[PDB]
Amino acid sequence: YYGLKKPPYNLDALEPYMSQKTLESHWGVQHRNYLEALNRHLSRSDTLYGHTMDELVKVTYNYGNPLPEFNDAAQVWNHDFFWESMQPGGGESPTLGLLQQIEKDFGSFPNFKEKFIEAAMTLFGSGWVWLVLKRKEKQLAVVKTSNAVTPILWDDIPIICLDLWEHAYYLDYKNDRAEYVNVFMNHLVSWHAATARLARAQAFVNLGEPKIPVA
Amino acid sequence: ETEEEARKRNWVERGWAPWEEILSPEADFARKSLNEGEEVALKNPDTIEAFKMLKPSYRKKKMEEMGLTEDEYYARQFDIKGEILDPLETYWDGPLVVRHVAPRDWPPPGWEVDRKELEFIREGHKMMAERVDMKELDNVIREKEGMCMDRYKVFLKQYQEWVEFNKDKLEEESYEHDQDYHPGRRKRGKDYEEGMYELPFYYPGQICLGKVTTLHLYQGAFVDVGGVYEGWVPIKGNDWYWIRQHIKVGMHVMVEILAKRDPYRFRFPLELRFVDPNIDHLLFQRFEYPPIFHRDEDTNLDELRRDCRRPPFPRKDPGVKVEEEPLLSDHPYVDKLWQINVAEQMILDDMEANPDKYKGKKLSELTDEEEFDEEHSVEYTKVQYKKSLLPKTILKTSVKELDLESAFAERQLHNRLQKEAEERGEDYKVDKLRRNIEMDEYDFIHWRRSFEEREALLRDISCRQALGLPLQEPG
Amino acid sequence: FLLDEDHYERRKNYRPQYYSENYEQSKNRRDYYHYTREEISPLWHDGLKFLFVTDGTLRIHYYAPSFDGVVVGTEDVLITPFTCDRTGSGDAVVAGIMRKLTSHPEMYEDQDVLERQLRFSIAAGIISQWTIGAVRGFPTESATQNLKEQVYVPSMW
Amino acid sequence: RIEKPLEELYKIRVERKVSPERLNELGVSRWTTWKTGKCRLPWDWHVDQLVYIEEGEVRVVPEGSKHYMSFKAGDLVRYPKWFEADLWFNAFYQERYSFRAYGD
Repeated sequence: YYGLKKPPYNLDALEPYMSQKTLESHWGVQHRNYLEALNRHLSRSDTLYGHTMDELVKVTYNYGNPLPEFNDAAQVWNHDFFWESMQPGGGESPTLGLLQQIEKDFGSFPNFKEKFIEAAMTLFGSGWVWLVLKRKEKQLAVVKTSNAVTPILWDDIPIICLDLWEHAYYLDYKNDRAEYVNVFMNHLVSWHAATARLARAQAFVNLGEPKIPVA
Repeated sequence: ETEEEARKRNWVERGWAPWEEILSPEADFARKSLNEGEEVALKNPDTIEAFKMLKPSYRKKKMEEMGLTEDEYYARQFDIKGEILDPLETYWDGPLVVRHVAPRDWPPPGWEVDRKELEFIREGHKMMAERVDMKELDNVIREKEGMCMDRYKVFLKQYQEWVEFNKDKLEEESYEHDQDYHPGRRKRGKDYEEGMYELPFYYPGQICLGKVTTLHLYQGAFVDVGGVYEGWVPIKGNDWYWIRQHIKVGMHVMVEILAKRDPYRFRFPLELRFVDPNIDHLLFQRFEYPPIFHRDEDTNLDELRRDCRRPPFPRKDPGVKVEEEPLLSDHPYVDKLWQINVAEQMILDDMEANPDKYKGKKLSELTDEEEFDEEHSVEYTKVQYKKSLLPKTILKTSVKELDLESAFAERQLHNRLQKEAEERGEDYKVDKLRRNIEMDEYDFIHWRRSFEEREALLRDISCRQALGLPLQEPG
Repeated sequence: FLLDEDHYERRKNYRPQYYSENYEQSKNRRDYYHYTREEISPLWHDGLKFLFVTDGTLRIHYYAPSFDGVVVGTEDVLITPFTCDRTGSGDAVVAGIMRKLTSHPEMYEDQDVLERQLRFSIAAGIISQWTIGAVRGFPTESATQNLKEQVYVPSMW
Repeated sequence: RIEKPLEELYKIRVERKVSPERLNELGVSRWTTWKTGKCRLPWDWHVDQLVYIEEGEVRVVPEGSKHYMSFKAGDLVRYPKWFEADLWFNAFYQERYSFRAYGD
């Protein structure tokens, strides 16, 4: 039934940047409502109860034709990722491991920051922005998705996700995404979480060179 | 290029790997004596040894002077040659605090269980969300008993009855579908030891331990987890050149389930990754799609793909938009109305214009003349046009499907008008009868279907372009 | 036919789904199955002294009260494709078996002598297929011995 | 072993024996009608179609299949996008269809 996964910090941890009421509404009401709808939908079907969360997301989204299940499940997964993609008083420069990959694939941290801001600004409507790995090419890339679409659906491992829905930044920032995205990239991202996710993704994607024998 | 990148090309692309060859002493001498020349004195060291080792009595002298007795001098030629890697070391990431919850895919489809019992069980799944700190982990109760596992106990009772009932059925089916035994198949027959776990006992997320009982060069390592179905860690190609120096037969390892699959369709139903040791830094070639079974029972190749969730067979792009196109106006039933209408007039004009042919014209209740069957119509008849024999159409339209009463009254009404119009000369306005009105009506109904289907595409194309969903189905 | 036609026809036409077993199974040669003494048991009784199963002239399986085995032979009718007629070869095989049984009375309890003397019958059966007519071309003893010595290695004969 | 019904394989969601409360919320009354007899209609749906067969049968066969599904009065078939079926009609058949795009 996938009970609520608590964020790794209290609802007032990010008060100077994300208001306590914003955390109470985003997680207490919205995420809980999505999960409750998913629970009601899971009660009926029994072939969807035997599916993992990733399998449920990947199956209820058909090959382009979502069932009356994709929205709620994908929203629940995306919000889990979003909550786990922060840390109190975090941000700033990255740490070892991730920095070399970003520099190799993007060029420098400021380059990544500019590309992330630009790709967040070029979204219309409600959606999410992502920094994900890419299989079959092994390269970090900034990607964009609309509504409740996730980069998982085409064999991409998400590493960082940012909510661009208007229901996130309206209690304190009203009608501008510049302040919201700048605050997220400055004092809200969790390079520890991104590093952990990249380390886990290293199991399924090999970012390295083989040890060829001299022979 | 040089032999540092060109050699690299063979490994990464063409799968080259310097697998060691176990040459017999007769074949060993050939490789170490053909470098010098055709027929020259053999003065090269390590070549005289090969020549001197052709005598078995000298091999006995060599081994005994080094020792190792027998049965070990034979086994020392199979050793890996080259860069012998330093041995594995497996760290961890903290305590292995675990829950004990029933697998989600319970009960199996077809099995019947009281839903109230499961509604109590399913609360265990909903509890796999809270996290645990090192605080409250120092408060280990440490009393060896009094474990509050209750929902898992209920699942064990239900699972235990399931095993004792369907075991005979399951073993019979495995003897029916799969002919021979391969790792990843049902452990049937003499190899079935009572007490093995079944497939429903497993689920992704669980961390297991087992022994490595089989290494396959093209499939990976098969670890006996403890069930009727073995595990499968996908390792292929030349990755085994380094991995084989870490994983050996009989090793006890700790694994985690990534995904369990249907044993009937997918070849290896259990997929695992090595948690102890960790060889994630050595794996480079990975399976894009899990292996499956292509059985004779699968008659349609477009149902097989939906079973395994594989991309369909691509079709060459026609290039047309399929958005602006002639709307369909034909109707399937019209091609039978043409046969029905023709049969009416073929019998009518042979009944009223020539009434004496069939004495009485009782078309209000007329019965059939010849026995008719629905599933035969081969009417082509080799119709000749004074040139050659080319097929035409004269098909069977037995009166069972024929409604003569409607046309019987109508033709007399039309025949009255033509005989009364010879005098005054009024234009005989007869162009459409009852059947020919149904032809245009049914073509109108099919037009409405094709009208809205093209109408809904206008909104559908716009929606899938404002968001990003595909327009043409993948592949 | 006397034991089970369907079972012994399904067993003959069988190839493994994955991998062979020894190596000979990986060559798809002909099936020369040597029936075990527990399969021919329903056709066995106390008074029996010998059971012979002939797969043409190719092989002869012999079963005795205390031992059993198979004698290996060959055939060739394409050596003379225009004057080949298999009719009457089984009679020659049986006649050679009887002749060697009566000539050598020690074949009953000596497996080596039994195997050595059972190749004469195979040679006779091979020769009998090289001519048209059952009684026209039955082989002579000297011709049978000549073919036995020409086909079989000196160690066997 | 039960093979997965061809009904669900293509993700066709059928509601056999529809209750009357369901229909009024869905408004099947204002749906364009379609009818036929002994027929065989091959179609290549580009849009989702909600069907309310009123009398008859369909015996739908997907393209290339050697099996068939079957339907009758009181169904709510949901033939999906990009489907390629081979509807084989026998006797009279009536229906109400309400082609639907992304949403609702």
